[PDB]
Amino acid sequence: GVMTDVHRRFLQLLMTHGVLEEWDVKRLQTHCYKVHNATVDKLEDFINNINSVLESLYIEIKRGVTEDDGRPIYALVNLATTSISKMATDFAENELDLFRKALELIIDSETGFASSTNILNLVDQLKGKKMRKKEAEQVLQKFVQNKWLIEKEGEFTLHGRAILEMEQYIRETYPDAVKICNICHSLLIQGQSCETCGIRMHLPCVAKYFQSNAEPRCPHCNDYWPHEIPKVFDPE
Amino acid sequence: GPRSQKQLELKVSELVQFLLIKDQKKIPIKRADILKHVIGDYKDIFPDLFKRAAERLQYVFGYKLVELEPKSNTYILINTLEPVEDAEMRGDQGTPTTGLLMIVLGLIFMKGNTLKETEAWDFLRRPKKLITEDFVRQRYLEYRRIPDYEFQWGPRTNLELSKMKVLKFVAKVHNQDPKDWPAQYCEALADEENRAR
Ligand SMILES: [Zn+2]
Ligand SMILES: [Zn+2]
Repeated sequence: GVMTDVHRRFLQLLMTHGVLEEWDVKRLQTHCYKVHNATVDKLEDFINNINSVLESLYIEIKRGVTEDDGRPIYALVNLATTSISKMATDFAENELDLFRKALELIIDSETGFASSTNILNLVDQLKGKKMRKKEAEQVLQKFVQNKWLIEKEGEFTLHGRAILEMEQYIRETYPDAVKICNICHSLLIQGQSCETCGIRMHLPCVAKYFQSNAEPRCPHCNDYWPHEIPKVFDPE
Repeated sequence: GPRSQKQLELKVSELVQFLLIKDQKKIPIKRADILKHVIGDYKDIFPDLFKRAAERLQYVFGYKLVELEPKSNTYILINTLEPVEDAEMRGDQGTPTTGLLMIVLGLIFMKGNTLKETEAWDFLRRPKKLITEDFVRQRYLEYRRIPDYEFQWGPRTNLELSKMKVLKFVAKVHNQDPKDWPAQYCEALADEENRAR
């Protein structure tokens, strides 16, 4: 595929950063163009062009939506399924197992969040080099720094980048514990659940499904929706 | 056994990913680590996989896979793109002061658009009195004593700089994004949008 230097510099900076909000990659696209001064093509055409070059590598620039407010994010994602290697290469064995333990807690969690105290209790269980809570507290912040985890009120959830990177791995490894959205049929970490039945929805999914509706009803059991309906994400 | 085109393409994909995720810490990469952690039993066709990885690492990502020392079996990715932007320190730098200024300008924004002279002085040397004296003459700062020396940004900075760019500075000072500090960030949006009209 047609690959110029503005596309390479785009890919280079898209990897230094873990993940970028759509307005920041459009900023990045224009940025790379102003350091080489022709017409700035549409972001969709710019991305679709690169992905067709990445096909032989079976990776892609994949669009994703966050689970808290539903803003669009972009990350370089493997088309494969064993995409645990992207963190397995970047971190140590004990840091790796720490993330796995943390991952196990987040999935089994109802909120999609796991407290620090609950995670730090598995330090003695960690494979590889022996670490302690002080070190583990640093590694968790490193996961936050590298956009693998998100911290709220001393509790951790999966970053949108993490879901983009290894949704395939998570499902094939924890098929009984995973949660899927009733609307988009995709992996769900945090979200709202019906209290009549047991289906769950991504916060941005309930936002669009119940959009402008004066009486939100659960699509499965047609019972009144108990939770707050968010407003869909609008870039303004 | 029977390895398809996709198997080989997935193989060179593991190799280019391996080199990318590693090099980002200036490793540098060893052949033994390569043969162990990605190649595996595809060792019989390693020189072909390595070559295909090199050209794909070059054509797509713009990195030259180089053995840093002859006969060392150790490799490094070299950026074959435009020099600027982790770039120019290894060559071209602005006046040291502008760096000094940026912290003071940043430090003022950090504390809340205001700071007392003695505090920053305990920060600085770790011509602190002289540089911060003519910075006000250059209108990069303000040297008021009205209810100590109370600091603000002054007129010139707003024309050469924004609080968002300062926020981009303080983020890159040690890693972060502005977003980390929504206390600082939120007013930068009220400024960035204000820069329109
Ligand atoms: Zn959904
Ligand atoms: Zn229901």
